[PDB]
Amino acid sequence: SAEDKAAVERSKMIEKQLQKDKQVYRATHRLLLLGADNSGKSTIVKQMRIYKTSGIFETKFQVDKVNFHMFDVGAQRDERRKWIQCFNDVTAIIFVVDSSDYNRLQEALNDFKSIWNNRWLRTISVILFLNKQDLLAEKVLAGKSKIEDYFPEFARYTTPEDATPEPGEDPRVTRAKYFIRDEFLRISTASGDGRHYCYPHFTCSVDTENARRIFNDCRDIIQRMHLRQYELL
Amino acid sequence: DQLRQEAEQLKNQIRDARKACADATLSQITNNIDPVGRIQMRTRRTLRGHLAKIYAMHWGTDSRLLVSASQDGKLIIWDSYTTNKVHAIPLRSSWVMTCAYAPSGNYVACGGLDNICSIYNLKTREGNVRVSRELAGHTGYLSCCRFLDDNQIVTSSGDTTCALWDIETGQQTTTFTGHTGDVMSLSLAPDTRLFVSGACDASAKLWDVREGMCRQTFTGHESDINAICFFPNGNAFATGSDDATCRLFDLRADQELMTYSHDNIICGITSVSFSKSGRLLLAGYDDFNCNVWDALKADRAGVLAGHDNRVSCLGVTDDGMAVATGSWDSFLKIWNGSS
Amino acid sequence: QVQLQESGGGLVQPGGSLRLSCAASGFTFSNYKMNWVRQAPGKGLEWVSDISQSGASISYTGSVKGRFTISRDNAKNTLYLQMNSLKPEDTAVYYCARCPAPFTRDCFDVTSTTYAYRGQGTQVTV
Amino acid sequence: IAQARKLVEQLKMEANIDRIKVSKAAADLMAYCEAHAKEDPLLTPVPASENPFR
Amino acid sequence: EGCHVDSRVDHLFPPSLYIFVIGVGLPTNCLALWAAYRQVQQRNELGVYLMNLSIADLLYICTLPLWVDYFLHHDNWIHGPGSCKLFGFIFYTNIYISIAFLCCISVDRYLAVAHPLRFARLRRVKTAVAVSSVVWATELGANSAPLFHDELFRDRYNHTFCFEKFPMEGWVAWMNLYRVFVGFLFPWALMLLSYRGILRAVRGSVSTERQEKAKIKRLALSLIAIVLVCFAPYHVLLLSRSAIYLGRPWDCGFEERVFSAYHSSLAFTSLNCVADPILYCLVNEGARSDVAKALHNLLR
Ligand SMILES: CC(C)CCC[C@@H](C)[C@H]1CC[C@H]2[C@@H]3CC=C4C[C@@H](O)CC[C@]4(C)[C@H]3CC[C@]12C
Ligand SMILES: CC(C)CCC[C@@H](C)[C@H]1CC[C@H]2[C@@H]3CC=C4C[C@@H](O)CC[C@]4(C)[C@H]3CC[C@]12C
Ligand SMILES: CC(=O)OC[C@@H](O)COP(=O)(O)OCC[N+](C)(C)C
Ligand SMILES: CC(=O)OC[C@@H](O)COP(=O)(O)OCC[N+](C)(C)C
Repeated sequence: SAEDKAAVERSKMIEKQLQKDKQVYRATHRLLLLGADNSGKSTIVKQMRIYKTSGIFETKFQVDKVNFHMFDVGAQRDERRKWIQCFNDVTAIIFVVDSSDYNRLQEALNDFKSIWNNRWLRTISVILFLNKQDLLAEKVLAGKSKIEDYFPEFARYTTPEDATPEPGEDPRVTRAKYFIRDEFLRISTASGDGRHYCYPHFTCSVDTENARRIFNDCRDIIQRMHLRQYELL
Repeated sequence: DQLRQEAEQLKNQIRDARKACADATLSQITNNIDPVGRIQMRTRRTLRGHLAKIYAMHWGTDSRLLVSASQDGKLIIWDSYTTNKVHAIPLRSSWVMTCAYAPSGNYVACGGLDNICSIYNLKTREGNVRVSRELAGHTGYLSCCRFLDDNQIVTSSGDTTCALWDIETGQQTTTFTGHTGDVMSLSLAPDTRLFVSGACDASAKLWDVREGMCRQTFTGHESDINAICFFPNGNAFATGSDDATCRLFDLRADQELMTYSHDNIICGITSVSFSKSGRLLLAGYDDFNCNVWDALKADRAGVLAGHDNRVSCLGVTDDGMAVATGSWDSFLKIWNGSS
Repeated sequence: QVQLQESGGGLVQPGGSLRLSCAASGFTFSNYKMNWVRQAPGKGLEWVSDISQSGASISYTGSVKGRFTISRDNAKNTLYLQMNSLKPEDTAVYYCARCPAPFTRDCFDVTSTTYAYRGQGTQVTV
Repeated sequence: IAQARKLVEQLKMEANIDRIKVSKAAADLMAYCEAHAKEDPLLTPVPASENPFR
Repeated sequence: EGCHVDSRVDHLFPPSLYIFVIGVGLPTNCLALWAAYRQVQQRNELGVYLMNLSIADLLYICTLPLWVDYFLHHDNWIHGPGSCKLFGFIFYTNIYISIAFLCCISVDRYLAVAHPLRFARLRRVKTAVAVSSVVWATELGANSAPLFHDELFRDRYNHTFCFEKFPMEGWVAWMNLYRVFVGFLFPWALMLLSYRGILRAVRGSVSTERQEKAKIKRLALSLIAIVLVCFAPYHVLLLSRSAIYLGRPWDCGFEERVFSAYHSSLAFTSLNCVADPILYCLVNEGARSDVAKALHNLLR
């Protein structure tokens, strides 16, 4: 019966290690980075690093002594309806979309629709990052391309009073940016009742505040699920 | 465009042959067999310790030790008889989706979103579990893996191809192609000469480990196939799909044999496993419940309904003395009958 | 078994009308959301429109919102796409896609390459 | 367009395969089931005395 | 021999109120206990506190019958000193245990909502178990003054008091003052400070609708205000009696004037045992759903 006691001791040690790995595991937040080739999500990784057929890449960073693990799906086929289910428990989904490419601003919108309507993603708040704002601003100012050609409703759309344009920002670029933001928000609010929320942000690839924005979004998400868990809401 | 017409007409010929190979349905012949009745399974044991959702588990030849993979990065080998944790392996990638137990029990395999199959040795000289090999070459995430022996391993990937690898060389001995979709799950035959696989294309394919060619394809499903399992005799297999329907296919018959579905079931099937005798077909569903049906009469015989989340993996011991079910609640549950 | 065959299309001058049909076999047409997608010469698989199971929900792209219309017939288990006021840039191969799983509002991979549940497609020239 | 040739050849190999009637397969499955039912604890609950998971 | 205290409602109001409290609380305090146990099963820390709270309340209920007798027989204890030192001890002290556990719940909610990412160490089940054990030990110790002193007394008039003597002693006066300042006001201030922080954190949230924020504000303010209503009348009377005694202990007239309001204030404090299972449970959709599921399971 001595071997039984040895097995029990081994199980106790394994349980202690498992508990240490549970403190550690609930001490870090997991994020899913999604985007297309047009989106500069790779540049976002190479800029937030400041803090092979691999298949998936991992980027670990820290903000306010809080550790965040981001996973970028690297080598997978265009089909994604299956492995996406692996991320049904991530803290947030950072979706990077090129706002300066109208031809594929509708494919990105369809991808967002799919993500928002997915059964296994109903409880995950999606962090919307409208990347490459400078390209969109220059494209709009040039006037060579018109958003109305791809989204006719842009002609009827008007800038809401809630907008907070940056100083020196042209009315037209603000109108286009907020039109895209409202286009995404329409799908965001089409489905979902207080379970997952969308956070639109005007961001560029070369920016040092993306990590801070992600940290704030995660703080808000954890706060909301604490409100639900602690019976306050 | 002549090749497309040739394919269409030969497919019509195959369908004509298959219907010519259809005299009576399985219900008609099995209408006179005594029904199983009601199968009331009790939760004999509950295994806890996993930090996140279990995705895969597999029993061993000993029918006592079971390996389970969790997406928190842990591969835990539990002793079912005593509930004690025998091994706990920290994985290099957290998003593990499949694991396997070698028949000899000296090695354990796993894989996931990273296109690598990790093989770890359980009988190291130092007594410390160490990774023995990292098979690489797949262009998609690893979905399923099974051991032919301690040196040969069959795996499936999301690149629509399967692969038979020799562990010692660290090279894929054979590559299997023909699926147009993501390969979900593969099942080895009892004699380990042929294996079946389902690849999200409303079809399943049979493959030879020695010849590396596809023998037969079955296309009775309406959606992606998530799980595949062989009949104990090795002559037939069962496939569950997202269409909330299970289907039984006999290799010689070359067509669907029986369909298990019900109106109230409108959710996909995640796992499927036959019993020792093959009379009872066990399937896990996204509705948080496991259903065991009669393999012959096709009527639902029992339901477990003990998990708070979707059932992700289902397995039956080689001796059929217990059933291990792992769901996304971070808990495996061992069920057994009573008398 | 799962087949989605498209019929119709051809060489039509701009400003005409064209009704393309989608015949479906090997599955229950009434329990699946349907989509119409397009691929222009040298371009990717661009999405065009989508219709739900019951037809109470319908969506299009900006380029065809006020031009194309979609419909379904569960009794005949078919899809219909009527194009009016065609434009020269509408020439493409149009495919008729089924969503992966039944009883879902999520259609994730209906535009992916080598998609299993997509039809061969019909050529439209204008 | 080697894909068409490969598909045609694979389906041609599949077509030239000997097949047996559904009745024979069903009879074989039934015979196997009745020839192994008594050895299945799940189908036939054995007494708790010999059940390891008692 | 004492003050000729007398009341025309002490035999009507306290008994009926205690009977109603027992009847409505015992089922609701068992239901809340089950809900808290369920919460702990899901590894939720809060449930632990919600359990202890309920347990304390239950204990209170279990001692009310005897007191219903004490008041139904015109303030006459008839079962001896030990029965007093046990039942009246619970009845005079576990309300402060309940207040302490409400304060713990408020502090935990503040730590969770206002500081979601910073205090994982404190927000654990076993930490809550240790905190609850410490709370129980400290409350039973800081309230053990009466077990060291006589607590049954017979008057020139008919009543045979238990756990009170209106010609009070110095020790009981100081104990009442400590109860007023340490037992009630300090935990209440901590709770109202935790709920203010919770509301402040909620206001900043962008994923919360204005209706949800209004509901949260209503719930927090109701918690604070109902606790105040339950525990203010009795404690203010205690403070006034202690103040007048400490300077003028010979003023028996104050005591004779307050007797009735004192023992109807003491009865009114009992409403907290009913409020707690209704405000920390049965008002949240999840807790109510668990309650209904348990009721259906035990009914079938
Ligand atoms: C000898 C008898 C009368 C002592 C009664 C003490 C009772 C009233 C109190 C004091 C401390 C309390 C325990 C403290 C903390 C916990 C959390 C968990 O572990 C379950 C209940 C449990 C264990 C409490 C149960 C009730 C308890 C034991
Ligand atoms: C014997 C019982 C009935 C006495 C308890 C009465 C309770 C229910 C009363 C007393 C004070 C009242 C609160 C007073 C002020 C507010 C702020 C308001 O924006 C929401 C309602 C709310 C929160 C009231 C709710 C009901 C309340 C808590
Ligand atoms: C939620 C958490 O993290 O735990 C904090 C909690 O322990 C505080 O409890 P206290 O306010 O100190 O109770 C003291 C009462 N007194 C003095 C005996 C009357
Ligand atoms: C028991 C202990 O040591 O912890 C005490 C802690 O809970 C007190 O801090 P709070 O009052 O909760 O926060 C401040 C509230 N606000 C924001 C000013 C309204």
